[PDB]
Amino acid sequence: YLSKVIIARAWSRDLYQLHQGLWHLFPNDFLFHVEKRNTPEGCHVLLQSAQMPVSTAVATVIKTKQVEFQLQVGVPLYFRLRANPIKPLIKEAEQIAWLQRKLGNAARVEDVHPVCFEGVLTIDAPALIDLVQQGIGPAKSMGCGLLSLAPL
Amino acid sequence: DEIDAMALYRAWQQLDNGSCAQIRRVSEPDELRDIPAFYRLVQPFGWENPRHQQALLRMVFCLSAGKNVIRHQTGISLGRALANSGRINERRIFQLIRADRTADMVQLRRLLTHAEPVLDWPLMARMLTWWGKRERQQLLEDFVLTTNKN
Amino acid sequence: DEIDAMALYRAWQQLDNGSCAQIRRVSEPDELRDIPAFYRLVQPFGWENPRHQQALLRMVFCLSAGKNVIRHQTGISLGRALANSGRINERRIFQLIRADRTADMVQLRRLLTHAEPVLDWPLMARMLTWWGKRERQQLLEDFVLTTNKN
Amino acid sequence: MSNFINIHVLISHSPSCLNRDDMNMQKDAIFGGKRRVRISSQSLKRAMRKSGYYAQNIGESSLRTIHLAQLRDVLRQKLGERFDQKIIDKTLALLSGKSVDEAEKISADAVTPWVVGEIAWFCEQVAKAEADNLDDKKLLKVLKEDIAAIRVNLQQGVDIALSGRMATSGMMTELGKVDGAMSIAHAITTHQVDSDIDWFTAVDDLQEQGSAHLGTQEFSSGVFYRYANINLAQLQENLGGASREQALEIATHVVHMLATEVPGAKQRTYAAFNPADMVMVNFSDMPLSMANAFEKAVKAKDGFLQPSIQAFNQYWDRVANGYGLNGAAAQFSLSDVDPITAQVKQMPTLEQLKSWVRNNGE
Amino acid sequence: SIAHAITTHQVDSDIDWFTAVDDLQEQGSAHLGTQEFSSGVFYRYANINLAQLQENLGGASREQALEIATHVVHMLATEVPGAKQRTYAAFNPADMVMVNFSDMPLSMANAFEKAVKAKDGFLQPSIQAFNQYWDRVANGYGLNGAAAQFSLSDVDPITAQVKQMPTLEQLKSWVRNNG
DNA sequence: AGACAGCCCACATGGCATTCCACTTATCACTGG
RNA sequence: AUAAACCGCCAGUGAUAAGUGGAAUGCCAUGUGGGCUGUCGAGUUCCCGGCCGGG
Repeated sequence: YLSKVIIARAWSRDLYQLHQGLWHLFPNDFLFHVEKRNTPEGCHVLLQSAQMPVSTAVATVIKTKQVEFQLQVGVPLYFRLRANPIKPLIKEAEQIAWLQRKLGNAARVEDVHPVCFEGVLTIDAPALIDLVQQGIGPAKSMGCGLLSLAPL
Repeated sequence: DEIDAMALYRAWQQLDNGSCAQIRRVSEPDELRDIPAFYRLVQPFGWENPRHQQALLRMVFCLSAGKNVIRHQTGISLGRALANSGRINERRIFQLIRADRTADMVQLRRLLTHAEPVLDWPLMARMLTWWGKRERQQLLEDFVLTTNKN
Repeated sequence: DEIDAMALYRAWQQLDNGSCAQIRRVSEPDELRDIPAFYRLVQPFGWENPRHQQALLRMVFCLSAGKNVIRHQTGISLGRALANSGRINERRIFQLIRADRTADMVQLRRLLTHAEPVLDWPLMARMLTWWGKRERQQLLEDFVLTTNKN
Repeated sequence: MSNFINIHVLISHSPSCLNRDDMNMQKDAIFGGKRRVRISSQSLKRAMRKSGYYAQNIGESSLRTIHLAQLRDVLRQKLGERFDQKIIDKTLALLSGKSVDEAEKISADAVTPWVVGEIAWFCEQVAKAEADNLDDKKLLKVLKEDIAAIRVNLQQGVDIALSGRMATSGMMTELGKVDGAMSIAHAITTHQVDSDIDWFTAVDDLQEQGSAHLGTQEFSSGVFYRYANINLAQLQENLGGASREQALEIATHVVHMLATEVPGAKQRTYAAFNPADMVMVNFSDMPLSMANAFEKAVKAKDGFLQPSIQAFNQYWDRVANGYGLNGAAAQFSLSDVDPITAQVKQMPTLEQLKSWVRNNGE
Repeated sequence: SIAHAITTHQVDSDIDWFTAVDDLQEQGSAHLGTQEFSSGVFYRYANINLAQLQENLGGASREQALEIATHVVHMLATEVPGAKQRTYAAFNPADMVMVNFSDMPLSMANAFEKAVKAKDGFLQPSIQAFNQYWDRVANGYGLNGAAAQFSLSDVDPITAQVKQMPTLEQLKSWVRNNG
């Protein structure tokens, strides 16, 4: 389920506060990506989750579009994969290569730049759907590993 | 080390319309402290002597009754001149005495405005610096005995 | 549990150019809350306790006039030193007194920049923490008086 | 039918400084809990008086002086053609109550408004009395009998009939002292304002190593609510028994200025030549000011103007329905924010609103 | 009378961070700095009182005044302050210039009190705001004065009580001949 | 991690009201050493 | 163990009734904040599975 959450200021200052505050939405495994930080209402956040988040008094939820994945190999999609490369990879080549390791296995990249990775990739469909569910790389509970697809 | 009452009197007479007016607007005596022209007027006359300024405040405030209600000539008591006006009723004076501190200076100024009195200024200045239960009492006594002479 | 003003002064003096300058950049005093170097500087001095921080803010903002415009020596008041400069005109000091809250801190800092003043820092500091009710009046008094001796 | 005409104006100025105090600071004012920028009633009034619109449509403004020497010199020219000098001098002396001897400087009690036409008429009377060997006091008694005759001279100078005269010393003390037909309020901003400070430089073409002057100036943009009241019977009286149509004429001219006129300072450097975005006019039995609509200082949404007009309409709705007012009302606005209470008739152009006031709310 | 120019829209200023690189130290910078800067769509306004101008020149003719006035229009459309132009180079020409004769001076600044929101940039909606508001003021306050407008991009047309100048030089000529 | 300018400069003028007004009455104890 | 010792100045009581501080009033004219400037350099650290991978 795709949610649009805002975390209050006193409860989003630190990153562990972000993880705990977004953990507390589930009284019933997830991935989160930060759109904007330090607005007066706190953190503006796009949230991918297994379950449907319940609005806390620190983490308000604005909407929840559930998704079901319809992917076709060959189809071109924009993508923003916010992720974090390490072994910390400072070189540009190394970052792009890293991307095209995971995604190279699933779906070829046709363009990209940088870490928030913005670009265009082309698509195996089940392998990729699987990969999106899984997340990509380190710090999956620190804001990284969330890939969002967008059609052209 | 007292305050040269006459020099101060003349100093107030010599003020520019801007300042005579600037000080006259004042409602309570302490607001004088917000006026720069005040500090300028008073400072030679021993302001900046802490133990002097309360007195200085009162003197200036009474002059500040304006424009020239206080007119100078054994000496003439304030009580005496207030009676010699004939405008002021005994009850009002009693009230001057019965009122607490700041109020009493305010009320007095109102009286001065109404009476337009002919005193002996430096005397009134002395009485005004030492202002105290005794001084008040004397104001009463002079007033009644004078108002009774008449 | 007061703020050790001289300790703060020396701490400000001891800052690395990066932080001293980083704080110097601030336009208004509240923007001090966005700089980490502020938090670091204030941190020993008790910014942790609310109603310590407004004072600390004003004190630092006045230091941030930079680079060393505030030079420390009965004590010497801010009003006094502003007059001792002789660069500053009365009308500006008036605008400072009359000024609304944040603006008043700003214009003050501007004055400090202009005067390169020789004060007694902790005195002015204290004056700054309680700023200002009497303090405004008090600084006016000091300025006019010092300016008139001259 | 209704005696009071209320004029409500919402006008937004760009960054400017339209009223300074002794410290050349803007004129602050607090309402109901927040600072508002203020333009003084006096500035407004004099702006309208001294205005070209006035000169074109009302006539001559009054002559306000405390200096009788200059006055007697002026009156000596104009009425010097119309009357004997000895007579003029004496007329000024009676009205003034001050002695008009040739001396360089002669001063009245206080600054006073004068109308030359008025003085002319008084000169006629003094001429009649002096020739008839009438005593001054007797003359005063006779002139007391018909006040209106003295007030029609007001029609020549209207600002006096609008905002009034005070007298302390002369024959004027007895006959020519006038209550203002129009009561006006200092205009204030609908919203909170923290004043900006502009930091200026004067650059000296002859020194290279610096500026010749450094300074600061207060300034603000603001949405202002102007309010004004015209008492109609009073205006008719102050003009010497003029009709409701003459009154309403003056009322509309005032509306026009109230919507159109901006004080002169420091317009040459800030140029806030802004027109009113909202003008609303209502007839009533008892005067009403909508300032309370902004006691809650309006918070900006799409600017200050729109939510201010909104606030105005909403309050007027509450007041009009609460106190059951059923007076003629019309509103002209530049923005598309419509009024809630019918009947507030909507005027597309100011001229239509003005014609509506002339026809007495139709 | 001239007004401080204001941006039609809200502006959050960017901050540029300087480094001064010292050829004699190889490791660090010799200086670090900051500078506020923004891009912006600005509204300039100015009014010329003609009678006053004629007076101030000692009884100069209306045509001399208009001459000076055209000169002003040109500069107002053309001149940008010099700082810090050598490092930021905002040598931009005006995209919209409008001149109107009237009985009472009028500022269109109110067209932008509602801070203009970017649509396809700020310029286009700024001109939109201006024109619609001009229409409203002109019809509401019933002014019928000589008005001409020159722009690089209308969207936007004002109802045509404004003569449209394809070039500024023509606008200038229109003012010189008094409408 | 390291580093974070400097100089120079800060206005003058003139103006601050008047008129008139300021209570009166009833009433102020007795007892004991 | 002191002109000392013992040793009450006590009791009762409204200060009350009436009252506009008021009329007039631009704070105003003048003013560039301005000249100089690569963000480079760089791989830093909490537990479990054979550099790689999960909180």
